[PDB]
Amino acid sequence: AKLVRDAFALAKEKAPSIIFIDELDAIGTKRFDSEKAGDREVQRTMLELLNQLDGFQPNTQVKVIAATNRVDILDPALLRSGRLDRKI
Amino acid sequence: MVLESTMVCVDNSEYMRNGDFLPTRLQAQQDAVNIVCHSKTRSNPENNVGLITLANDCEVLTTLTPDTGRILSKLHTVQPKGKITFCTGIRVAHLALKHRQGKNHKMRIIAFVGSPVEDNEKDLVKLAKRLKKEKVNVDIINFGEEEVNTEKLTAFVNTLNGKDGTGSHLVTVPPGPSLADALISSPIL
Amino acid sequence: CTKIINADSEDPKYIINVKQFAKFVVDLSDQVAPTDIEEGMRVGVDRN
Amino acid sequence: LNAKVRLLREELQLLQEQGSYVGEVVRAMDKKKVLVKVHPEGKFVVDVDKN
Amino acid sequence: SQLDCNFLKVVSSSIVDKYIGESARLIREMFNYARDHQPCIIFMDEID
Amino acid sequence: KQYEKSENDLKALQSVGQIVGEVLKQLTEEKFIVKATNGPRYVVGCRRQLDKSKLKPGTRVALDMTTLTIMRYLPREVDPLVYNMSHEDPGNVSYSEIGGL
Amino acid sequence: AVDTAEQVYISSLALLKMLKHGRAGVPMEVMGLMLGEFVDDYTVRVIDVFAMPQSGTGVSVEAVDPVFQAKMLDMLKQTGRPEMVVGWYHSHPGFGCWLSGVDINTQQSFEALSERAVAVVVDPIQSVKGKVVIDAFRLINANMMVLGHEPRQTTSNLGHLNKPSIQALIHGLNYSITINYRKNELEQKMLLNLHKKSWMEGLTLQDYSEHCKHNESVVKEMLELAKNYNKAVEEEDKMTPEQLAIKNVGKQDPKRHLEEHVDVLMTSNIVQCLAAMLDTVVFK
Amino acid sequence: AVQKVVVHPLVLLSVVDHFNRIGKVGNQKRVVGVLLGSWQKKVLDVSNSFAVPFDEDDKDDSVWFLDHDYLENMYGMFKKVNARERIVGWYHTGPKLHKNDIAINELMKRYCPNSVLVIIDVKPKDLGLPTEAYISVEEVHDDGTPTSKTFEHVTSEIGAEEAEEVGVEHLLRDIKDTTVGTLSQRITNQVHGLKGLNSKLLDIRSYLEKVATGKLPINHQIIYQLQDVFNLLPDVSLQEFVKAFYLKTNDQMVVVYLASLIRSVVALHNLINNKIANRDAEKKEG
Amino acid sequence: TRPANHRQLTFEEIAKSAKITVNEVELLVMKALSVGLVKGSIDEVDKRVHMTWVQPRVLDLQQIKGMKDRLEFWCTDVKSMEMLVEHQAHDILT
Amino acid sequence: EFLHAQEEVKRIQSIPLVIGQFLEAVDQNTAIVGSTTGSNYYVRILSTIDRELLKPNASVALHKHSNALV
Amino acid sequence: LVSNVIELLDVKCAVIKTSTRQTYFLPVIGLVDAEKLKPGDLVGVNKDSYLILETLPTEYDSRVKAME
Ligand SMILES: [Zn+2]
Repeated sequence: AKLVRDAFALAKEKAPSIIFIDELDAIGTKRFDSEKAGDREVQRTMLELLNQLDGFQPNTQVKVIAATNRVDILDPALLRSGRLDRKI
Repeated sequence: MVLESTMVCVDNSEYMRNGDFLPTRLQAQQDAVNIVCHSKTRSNPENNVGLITLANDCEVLTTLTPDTGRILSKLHTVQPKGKITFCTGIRVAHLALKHRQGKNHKMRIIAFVGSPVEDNEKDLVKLAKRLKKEKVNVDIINFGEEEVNTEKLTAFVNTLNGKDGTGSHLVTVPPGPSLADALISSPIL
Repeated sequence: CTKIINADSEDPKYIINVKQFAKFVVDLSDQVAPTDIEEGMRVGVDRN
Repeated sequence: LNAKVRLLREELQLLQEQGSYVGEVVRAMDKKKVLVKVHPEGKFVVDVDKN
Repeated sequence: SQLDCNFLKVVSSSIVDKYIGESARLIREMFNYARDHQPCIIFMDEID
Repeated sequence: KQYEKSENDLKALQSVGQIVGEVLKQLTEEKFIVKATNGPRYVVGCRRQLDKSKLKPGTRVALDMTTLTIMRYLPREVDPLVYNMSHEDPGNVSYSEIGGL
Repeated sequence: AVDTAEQVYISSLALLKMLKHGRAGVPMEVMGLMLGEFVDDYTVRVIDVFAMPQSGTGVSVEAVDPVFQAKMLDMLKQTGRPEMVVGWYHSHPGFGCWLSGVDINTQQSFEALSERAVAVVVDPIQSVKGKVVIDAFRLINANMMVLGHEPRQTTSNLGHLNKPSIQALIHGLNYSITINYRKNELEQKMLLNLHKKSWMEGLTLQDYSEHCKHNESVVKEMLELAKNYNKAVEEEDKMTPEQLAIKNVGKQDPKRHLEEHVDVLMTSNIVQCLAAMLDTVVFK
Repeated sequence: AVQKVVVHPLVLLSVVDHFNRIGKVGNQKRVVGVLLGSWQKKVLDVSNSFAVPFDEDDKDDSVWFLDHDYLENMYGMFKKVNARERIVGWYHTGPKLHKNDIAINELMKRYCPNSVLVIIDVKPKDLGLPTEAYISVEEVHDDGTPTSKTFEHVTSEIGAEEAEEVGVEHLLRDIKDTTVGTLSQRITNQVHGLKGLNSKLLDIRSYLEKVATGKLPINHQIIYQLQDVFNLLPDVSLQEFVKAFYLKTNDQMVVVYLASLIRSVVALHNLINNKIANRDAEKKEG
Repeated sequence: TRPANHRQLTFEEIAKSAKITVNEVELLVMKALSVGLVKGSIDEVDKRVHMTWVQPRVLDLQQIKGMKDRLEFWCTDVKSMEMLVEHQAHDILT
Repeated sequence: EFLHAQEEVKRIQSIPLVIGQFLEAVDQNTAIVGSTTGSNYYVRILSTIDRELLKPNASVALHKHSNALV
Repeated sequence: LVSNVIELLDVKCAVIKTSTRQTYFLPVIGLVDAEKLKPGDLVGVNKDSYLILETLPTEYDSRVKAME
């Protein structure tokens, strides 16, 4: 959580830059969960990243692009509307 | 050097608003102050000072202290409104002096008797009959209003002495609005 | 043992992350000159 | 009634002494030394009482 | 446009669980949510 | 003004703080089982004045650090999480931006 | 030059102030200097104690800041007495009643200032309900090596009851100065049921509708106790009486459910009648 | 405007210590100081106290000295030691509230807007008056009275604070007047309550005698405008009670028949078993 | 003026002391209650009325003698009952 | 004395307490109990407590400085 | 003990987490101020009292620092 919070941080700082989240297939996986939830922290991290992406208006200029070798497993939320939307 | 403390009875009476020595009278009680005792600490820096009002049965505005800022600050707000009180006023100062530290310090009450008093004839029994056995010293300052020479007040020092006493003196500076040099030079103290 | 995530320049205060316990703000003991202590190196923080 | 003032009194003193810990022993070392394993913490080389 | 104005309730997927208890809990949570305001209408799309 | 801002500054340098925990049940009229965010559970009650209000089997109370009697209410936190499915926007939409339907 | 079984007398107000100051700041640690009189070679008495604002890294030699130490002891004599500083509050919230190396370093200077001063340790957390963990300590002399076993002596007199505690053994130990609380008769006249007596509330009849419900609630289960008593009275028919009558569990009836109930019913139903009839004639 | 005032047991010990300390060097028979508390609501929990030099002149009982400088200095040090205490009034002994009461209240009102003075004695226990609380409200008058000092009374009760209740528990640990010995204690409570009612009624009688003899002014306004009404409901229902006091029989049924029967049967069984055991033992011994 | 025991008075008394009609008496008592000078109750079939007070008035020295006497009798009775309880219960009081 | 003693024993089951689990039982007056901490302890058991409600597992309180089944 | 503020209430209040995962409410905000604050900002706290001493300058852990 701290890693991601900071990562989207220091982006407003040094305002001009673009972030590339490689191997996005791992940090975010389809919304499977454990009844114990002890090993569900990665879901918290992914939700934090999603929140950061949501809290972003085109007035600010820090772009984000990422690659996923298997688009199949990516959580069908990181593609909703205003988070990663353009596909190449 | 100084074998004495200091307490003052700064008048507050309703009559205190008058042009008789300067601006509005009391403006002069304040006058010595800045010397009313400024001179007293012009002595070894171990003297003690005080303050006591005398209207509306009189309160106390300063507890014996080798400081002067407090006494000046309280003096700034001494609005005169009320009938003067005595006897009781002097006994309050006497008790306060008894609660003095550094027993080596002797006692001294400088009475700024301004507006007229209502004291009866034989007030001496309580006014002075004690200071001997209590080895106290009282000074009287007559802010004008010297009605028929105020022999009533003069009798206080009269009861004083008996052989030696009077403190410095019961100096009644003339109603001439000269100044406080009369309370600055006149007081050899 | 503990790492240092910052060393306030011209301000003797340091910030350290011990390992699993928590973070903290630490003062540098007189026995060690500040120059000998840098950002990222492992410091020997004491108890108490 | 003196019995009651003891069967119920001594119980209080012997109810205010710090409890015990539960552990699993492993490989009793040389006599007068053992290796227990506490639940949250690690293995301690505890002693052995006289009883 | 009607006097509801409260439409949104983005889809409905979180009510999926492995026992009826968690679904009952989530549905009463949302029902109370709807009871919070004027007539609330719950979008139910996004199902597979 | 500086002295004023300093007096309260030093005065507040006495408070000790509570522990944030969520009540679970209602044992008695003066015994409520309370948990803590860290995880350990305890048994405590109101202090001497709390309205003893609803305090349903879920709510935020800041227990004391010595006696642990419940001290104060506290609304839900809703930390950024699955806890924020609420987007009721009442009335800012019309057929003015329809797709022809 | 040698200690003994010596008694330290702390005043009732002193104890109360110790406990209040300790609990006010339980999460932290507090410090408070003690004033008292050095009665005699085996009697150190403290009449009252005063607290020192919680400053510094904790209990240390900083609590003796002269600016604050002088001015209180001063003004205090103006009204009352000068009882010379004799000891210190100190306080260990959850650490038993031990003294640590820093505490020893502190008390070393106080010992230097005095010759027999004492260090108190009042536990504000463990001591609750009906427990007082106030234990008094002194610094064993640096000449430990070989000497008469401890400076305790204990040869002068046998006062030694309340032998050493548990934790102090684990931590630094071997003094444990014995402590005896003085209580003036007046000081306990108040602080008595003056704290809770009743005032005039004995002549209250108790909610009558409530009484007639409590009585039924109790008698109805007295019936069940009676059924159980019958059942247990058919028992003891020479099968294994000696062993069985003692091995039968279940709160044997006429000891916890048929005797206590009768005793409570009697008291309630009699006090109610007495109050009722007393008021029937007190008021006309 | 206070509904009640609660005193922490530390303050009473404070006053007692003050009286002892002075009177061991004093003969004025009056210790007076200013206390501190927390005016949290209508209730005011005075939780600590200090001392202040005070000398009074027996002549006219109107020359004295309270060292307000001592007031500020003491309060400053106590504030450094703890910031949660606010000066809320003063305290003094000598149930004879002396003349310089309103005067001192005026002097001390320059440190509080609603100062309340609670008087603490150092002696009586027969009745339950350990302290009483007074307030200085100068409401001019009603009806046709002139103005005056007009001190007023606030109800008071001695309270407690955890970590100090423990202190008092230990400090006493001998009388322990709790529910211990409940039946005996209840009877003693009924006796004590009757004695207290006797004492209160006697006080009323003395005041009535003094007012009727003309020594003191008739306080028609409030003193007896309530005594008359109190005299007006000394319950006199003595016609239907003859049948409304069969609830006494309802209690008596239980409290006599059931309890006596149970205890009698239990005692019989206990005697039976004890005698059987001892007889068998003696027979088998030889 | 009634001696606090037979407070139940009859409409004849109210009429003879109030020169008002027998019929009007009930209305007069109802008005008194409504204004709030007494807090008794009104009944008819028994031809009586029940009072109970919360509005006391001023008095004079002679009227204080009755109050003093009532208090003295009450104090004597209370002392007697206290002494009876103390003496009889002396076995179990301590 | 006995009445005071009964009051004192009763005064042990009040105040703040810490919840634990009755893992298993040993000789009377003693048992082993879990904990909200998760560091299963060894405890002494108050005699006045019941015996038919001590299920193989259950929610029980413990003294903070004693961890005793109260 | 570094920490952050999470749910400023003002009922003038605070809700502090710590590096020890200890969610504790605060009676009064730190000796700092009610404006120099925001939902999340490294501010130090005392070892036991848990007040809010001087705030801190945002500093990034090496793991994220070594990514430009
Ligand atoms: Zn220590």
